[PDB]
Amino acid sequence: NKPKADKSNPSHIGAQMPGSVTEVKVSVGETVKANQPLLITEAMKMETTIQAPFDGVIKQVTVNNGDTIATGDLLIEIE
Amino acid sequence: NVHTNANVKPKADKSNPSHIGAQMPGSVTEVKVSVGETVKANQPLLITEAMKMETTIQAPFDGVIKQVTVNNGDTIATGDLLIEIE
Amino acid sequence: PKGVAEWVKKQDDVLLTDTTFRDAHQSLLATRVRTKDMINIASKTADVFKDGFSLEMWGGATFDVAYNFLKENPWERLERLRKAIPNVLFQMLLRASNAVGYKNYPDNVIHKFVQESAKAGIDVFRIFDSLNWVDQMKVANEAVQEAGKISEGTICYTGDILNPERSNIYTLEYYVKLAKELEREGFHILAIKDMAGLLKPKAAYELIGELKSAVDLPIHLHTHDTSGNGLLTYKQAIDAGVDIIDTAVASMSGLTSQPSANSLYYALNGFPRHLRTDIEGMESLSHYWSTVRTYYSDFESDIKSPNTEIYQHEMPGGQYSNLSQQAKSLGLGERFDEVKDMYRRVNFLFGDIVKVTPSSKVVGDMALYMVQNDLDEQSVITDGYKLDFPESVVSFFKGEIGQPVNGFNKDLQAVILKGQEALTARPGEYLEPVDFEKVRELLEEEQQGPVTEQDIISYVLYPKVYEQYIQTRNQYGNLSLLDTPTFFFGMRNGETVEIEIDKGKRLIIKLETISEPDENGNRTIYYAMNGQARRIYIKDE
Amino acid sequence: ELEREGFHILAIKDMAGLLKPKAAYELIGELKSAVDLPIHLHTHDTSGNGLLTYKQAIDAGVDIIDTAVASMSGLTSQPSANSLYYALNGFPRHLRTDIEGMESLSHYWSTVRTYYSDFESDIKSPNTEIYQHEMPGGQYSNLSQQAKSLGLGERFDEVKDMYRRVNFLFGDIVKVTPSSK
Amino acid sequence: QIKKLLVANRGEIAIRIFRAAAELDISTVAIYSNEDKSSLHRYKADESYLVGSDLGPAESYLNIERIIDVAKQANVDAIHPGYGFLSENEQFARRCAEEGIKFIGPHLEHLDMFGDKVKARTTAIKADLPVIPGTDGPIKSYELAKEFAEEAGFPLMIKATSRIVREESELEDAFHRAKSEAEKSFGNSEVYIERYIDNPKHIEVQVIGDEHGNIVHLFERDCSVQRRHQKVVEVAPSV
Ligand SMILES: Nc1ncnc2c1ncn2[C@@H]1O[C@H](COP(=O)(O)OP(=O)(O)OP(=O)(O)O)[C@@H](O)[C@H]1O
Ligand SMILES: *C(=O)CCCC[C@@H]1SC[C@@H]2NC(=O)N[C@@H]21
Ligand SMILES: [Mn+2]
Ligand SMILES: [Mn+2]
Repeated sequence: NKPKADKSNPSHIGAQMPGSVTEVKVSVGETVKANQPLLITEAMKMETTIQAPFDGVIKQVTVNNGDTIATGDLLIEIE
Repeated sequence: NVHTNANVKPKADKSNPSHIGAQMPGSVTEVKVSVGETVKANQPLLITEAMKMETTIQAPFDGVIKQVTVNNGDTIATGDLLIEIE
Repeated sequence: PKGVAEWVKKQDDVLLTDTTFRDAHQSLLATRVRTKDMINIASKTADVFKDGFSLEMWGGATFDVAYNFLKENPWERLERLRKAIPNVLFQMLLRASNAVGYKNYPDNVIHKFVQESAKAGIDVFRIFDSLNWVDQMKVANEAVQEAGKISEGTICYTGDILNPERSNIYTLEYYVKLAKELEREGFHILAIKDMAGLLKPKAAYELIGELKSAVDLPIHLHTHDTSGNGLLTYKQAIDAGVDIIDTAVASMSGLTSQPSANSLYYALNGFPRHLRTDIEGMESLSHYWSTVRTYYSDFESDIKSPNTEIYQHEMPGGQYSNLSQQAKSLGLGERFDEVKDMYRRVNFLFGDIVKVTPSSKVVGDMALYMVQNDLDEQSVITDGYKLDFPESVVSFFKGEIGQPVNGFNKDLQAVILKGQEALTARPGEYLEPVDFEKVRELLEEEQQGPVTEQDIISYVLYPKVYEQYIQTRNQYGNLSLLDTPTFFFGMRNGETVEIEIDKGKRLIIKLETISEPDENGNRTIYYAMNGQARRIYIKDE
Repeated sequence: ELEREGFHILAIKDMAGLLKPKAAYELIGELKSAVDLPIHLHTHDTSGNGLLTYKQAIDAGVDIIDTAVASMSGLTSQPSANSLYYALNGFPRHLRTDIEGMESLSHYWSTVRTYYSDFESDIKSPNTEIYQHEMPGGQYSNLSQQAKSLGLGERFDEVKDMYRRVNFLFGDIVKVTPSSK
Repeated sequence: QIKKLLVANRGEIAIRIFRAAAELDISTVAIYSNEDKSSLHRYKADESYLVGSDLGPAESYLNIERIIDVAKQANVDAIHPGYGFLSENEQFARRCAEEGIKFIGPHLEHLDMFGDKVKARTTAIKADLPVIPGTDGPIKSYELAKEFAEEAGFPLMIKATSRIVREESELEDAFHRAKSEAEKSFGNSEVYIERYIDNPKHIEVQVIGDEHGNIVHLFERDCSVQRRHQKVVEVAPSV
């Protein structure tokens, strides 16, 4: 008495702000084009809106409406 | 209780010369005066141990001890009432 | 306003502008000093500074902080201090077209804000643009003139004019042209905002001297004491003929704050110009703020000695304790020295720019973001094509914060914004005028009754923050009136507290005990309010 | 008298930091004139005017000044060597020392100082009462603690007054150790 | 013409007055001493003020000038003195009028008239009411007892201008302290003597007059249940 996203080869999207999620804009299975805002996360006087790295079809969203996330966390995976 | 270490002391009212307050977090090592006593100015009335260091608490004037809020081996906190004099 | 400027020139004494109510605590205590504490010594302050030029007691970070963290209305701080201090001019720091926020707003917003600020009691508006771009200051200036109040136009200092190798942009010549430009716009007073305490003593002499014979405007010098040379800078400033300086009371002075008024008063003993003020009384103020400061130990910065390395990273003094709190909340507590090393790096990455609010905020956001992800400068030369940046840092390369003298590097910029792109004009002239009528309606709906002009631009300046303040007010009433220790810590068993509500009206609350959490996590607090048994049940979190 | 006694250097110990800027300019100028001894000025930045005082002393022709590294400086300590170094930029006389090293030393002491937090003083600010009462170094802290110990916590603005008066009762004396006690 | 009202008193009477005033939509002000920090009457008025940290609980409700000061600062139209502090004090009622404040009570002349137990007796005689046979004035010089006793009646009583005597050398030895016990509580060493009526029934009449010449009685109160000097039980009407 959250898994961490990979930051080398596999094209996941890792958290770069250690704060909270404000808005989830993408669904479990969705078509998404270049630079489409998919995640809106908030810190103290900061705000990162997560863009798309390339194009692809989003196969998973690992964050809900109002979740605390750490640096380098699994949020999206795209191919 | 089994000793008197759970006992909560009232806070000394700072703008009253009768009230003597604890200056630091310490331990009461030796009580030297009781309720209803009269000794000169500078009388060593209480012996605290701050942190391995020892200071006697002295009376600011002449007068009669109305209350002693502590017993031997009692813990104290900053601003705790210890003694009242007249 | 015209006349007040003329009167300042005739004055041979040095005129003092106190910053205890605004910039001193913005520098030292992450801006958290509450109204209650100011309102308590307002009468004494009114006397001590009866001869001062102004009191800087509004604007800057206080608008955000009051509504946000302190859950108190900054408008109420203003009006109350106004009524309490009718003799001395009130000064507030205004961020050109960013007003009291972090990007540019539509011009009708800045206009409305100044109209309400002036109406509610502000007298001197210190306008400044974080890129020293005069075009951005015109709107604010026009609004201030129209209000019949004093317009102070600022140049923000960077680099070292004593050092040609530091920069061939920010030269003595740079400042003279910029001052002369501010004179034609009809600003009443010229201000030198040395935000990062970069103005070396010799440089201030050389700088004020040139300006003093380049323009007729009275010169208001503002610096921070971060180097430890603040007093020297002022003494030299005074020798070259400066008209007003910004000082703080001894116990709210030094390090990241401004130099000590108290120390200065004596510094000029035996010298030609002395300081126009009451020392016996400033000691009183110092003793007061000495204790009050104690209430805010939780907000004290890391620094406790003068720092000469500030000549390297150029972090603004009024950013220092606020960005120490941001880093702390962001997992970067302890690691703040690495946050300062790259704040220097970020600066040269952007081509040596002016760093004040909000341009400092962007360098600050770029510093916090790169240090979190272990990112270097060369990690963007060909590798920027993906990263995902903070809103402020992309906003800067879109030009929502203006245009820096030296622009940006095309290739440097592109990799950050790709999608849409750069806008070249000062945002005010394309951004459409905000509908204040629709805003009136919206607030008239959520709340159901009387809503003021202050409410309206407050909400336009700060949507989420304002809304949340209203949420809190509905729940907990007016918190301004609680003393600070009670505001931060609540109450101790057997403690009694007086809350002053109005003249002859007070709340006598005694907390008897708190019960154990019942089978719902609800504890019972036994109170006694104004001689009346009372029970309050609180969810234990 | 001291030159005549065969001392090699004249030193001025300003233990209370009373030597104001102009006064230091005035004092050291006349002292350069009067004696052939080099002058070695020592002071405490307890008023906040330490550096300025040093800048004037330098202007009047002082040979040596006492300093401390930034992170061990200011308030009741000595004026910061790092600060003064940059303060003097553009003026006729410079400080014979190494910046890059002062910073490196400062950083060292910055961390080492933390080992001693239990022994820090309660002085957080410059204090200008000193120009009235003249209490050397951190003596207004000791006496404040001692007056609390004698139930005179609220009447300290009267202990400051009496101290100043006692000095005149003893015929105006220098107050260092142990004349200050 | 009384918008705001101050009570120069404490306890139940301050509370009662506050209630009366509240019902007339009249704004109220209380005063409290240091020892009264937590007396209930303090919380029943619209406003309250500490008389000040300068005088103790003793002289806190008796300090004429600092009560007027509080009243001026609060914009008070009238002061109700309740009972048993400044309620019979000519000086306080005078100072009130001198400051544009209505003293809730009779005129200065009535307070002087009845504030003295010789003047009051003179007044009663002048109004043709049966008075207790005694000295047509005061007695200050010595042998004072040995100059009324042997020419009046059997049981006597010496009262100060605010001690039972049954004669025989105890006319002075049991009187000794009627010069100094009228010095700790009251400020009058001046005294007078009355024929002590044994076995009396104490009856008082309630009277109310307006400022237009209208006067009425609200019948009598039997105050005969008393222990020594103190009243204990009252009844109305008398049975
Ligand atoms: N002549 C008298 N004979 C007998 N008893 C008397 C006489 N005068 C007064 N007393 C007693 O004292 C009481 C009232 O007189 P006292 O001297 O106490 O006046 P007081 O205390 O000023 O009254 P109050 O408190 O109502 O103003 C009576 O109830 C009675 O018991
Ligand atoms: C949170 O709302 C507190 C404000 C922190 C940001 C402040 S605004 C002024 C300082 N300059 C800057 O760029 N950031 C600091
Ligand atoms: Mn500033
Ligand atoms: Mn020394």
